[PDB]
This record gives sequence, C-alpha cells and structure tokens, in this order.
Amino acid sequence: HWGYGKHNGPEHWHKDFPIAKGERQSPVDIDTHTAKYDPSLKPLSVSYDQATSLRILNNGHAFNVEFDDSQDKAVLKGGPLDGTYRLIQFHFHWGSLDGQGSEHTVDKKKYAAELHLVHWNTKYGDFGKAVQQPDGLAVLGIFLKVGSAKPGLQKVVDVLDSIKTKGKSADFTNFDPRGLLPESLDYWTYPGSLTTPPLLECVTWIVLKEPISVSSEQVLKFRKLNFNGEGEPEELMVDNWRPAQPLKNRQIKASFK
Ligand SMILES: [Zn+2]
Repeated sequence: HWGYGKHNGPEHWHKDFPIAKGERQSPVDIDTHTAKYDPSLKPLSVSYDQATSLRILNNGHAFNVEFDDSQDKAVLKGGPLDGTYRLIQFHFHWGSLDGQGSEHTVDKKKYAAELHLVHWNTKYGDFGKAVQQPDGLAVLGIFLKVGSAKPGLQKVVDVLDSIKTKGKSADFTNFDPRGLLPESLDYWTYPGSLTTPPLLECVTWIVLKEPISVSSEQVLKFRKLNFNGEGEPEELMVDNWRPAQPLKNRQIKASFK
C-alpha cells in the first residue's frame, strides 16, 4: 500500500522496504560544482531504431509504455556501461505544479517532470533476475520543463484518456522513443536504485544534462490521470516523485567538461 499520499508516501516506505535507508538510494541532487568530468566515460549509444512498443499501462503509480524486450531491438550501450542493456519500459514522474515533479535535481533545481527509460543487462537473461544485481539496470533519465510542445510526446498524451485509472491498459504499438530525446547526450552518471518500491540498488543512472520541453497542455493531461481504480474515489495522479536521497559514499561523474 505504498504511494505518494500523506500516509503512505516516501517518508513511510522504509517500514516495508528497509533499503529505503540504504547506501545507494535514488534519486539524488546533482551538484554541478562537485561532479567531476571523467575522460574515461564514452559517448552513450542509444539504438532505438528497431524498438517495438506494445502497450501502455496505468499501474496506479505512473503509466508505463512497454516494449518487446525478447530480442536486442532497443538497446543502450556505451557511456559508463559494460555490455548491452535492453529497453523494457519508460515512464514519467511529475508534479501538481510546474515548479516540482522531477526526482533528480540539479543544484537543487526541480524540473516539472522526469522521464525514465528503463533497461536491463542482457547478461542476466530477464528483468527479474537483473534487478537482483548491482549492475542489472541502466536508467536513462531526462528532465522535462514546460515551454514549447514536444511533438514526439503527443501520441502518449492522446492515449491517456483510455488509461485514466489504475489497472487500465491500451494497445500502444509503433511508438518511437527517439522522439523523447533532447539534442545532446551529455550526461551525469552514478550508482543508485529504483525510485519506487522495492527500491533495489541495481541501477546505473545516466541523467541527461539537456532537458526536453513539453507544453503546458501536455503536462496538464498527465495531471488528469488517476491513482485510483475505476469506481473508486478520484485522486489525481500528481506528485508521484521521490525526493532526493543522501549521496553517501558516491561520486557523480560527468561525461562533459
Ligand atoms: Zn521512475
């Protein structure tokens, strides 16, 4: 029964998921004055040309756009990573107001939202095995600010009416995740965790420096989603973000000077 309310939000998660107070929790604040350039970091390789989206699902905490991860169709490699990581889903976290919504922060700045493209390391065979490993997942995080519309998001926005409430799904084929990327692939990277229960410390985070812009109408449609199921009391799906956690014994590395 975890969520983002008063009685079940991030500050309660540790009772059921004690690693919430662990050594490698996410998100974190990215201090651009202490992150150090690492010349051994390689460019990211994002290979999404054969991506096969299947479905979109309201899981009661966000919505997931799901992919076929039974072949190396949409993969992330390079950067800080060893090996090949397959895209399984993306989702967002967003606010009730444009001044909050992101999970990571940059010099304490909160963005309106944050996109997470979730990938698992093919050496572990399946997502469920990957999340048990410290190098099991690679999550590409992309900030959203409100400004111009993002044309490549509009197909997602327009399906949201069909998945208003928890447990609803809809076919969602032929969606191209390349339309969600910024121009630059400059990034920060650090070792961390899932940002939702079970909060497993299995993620190499790759957070892009450059935000994407979405329109105020686009974000407004995110905020019409519901956390509840159909026929239950309506509670708008907003503020589904975990705040920054202690960095502890970690360094954030930058791919760029
Ligand atoms: Zn996420």
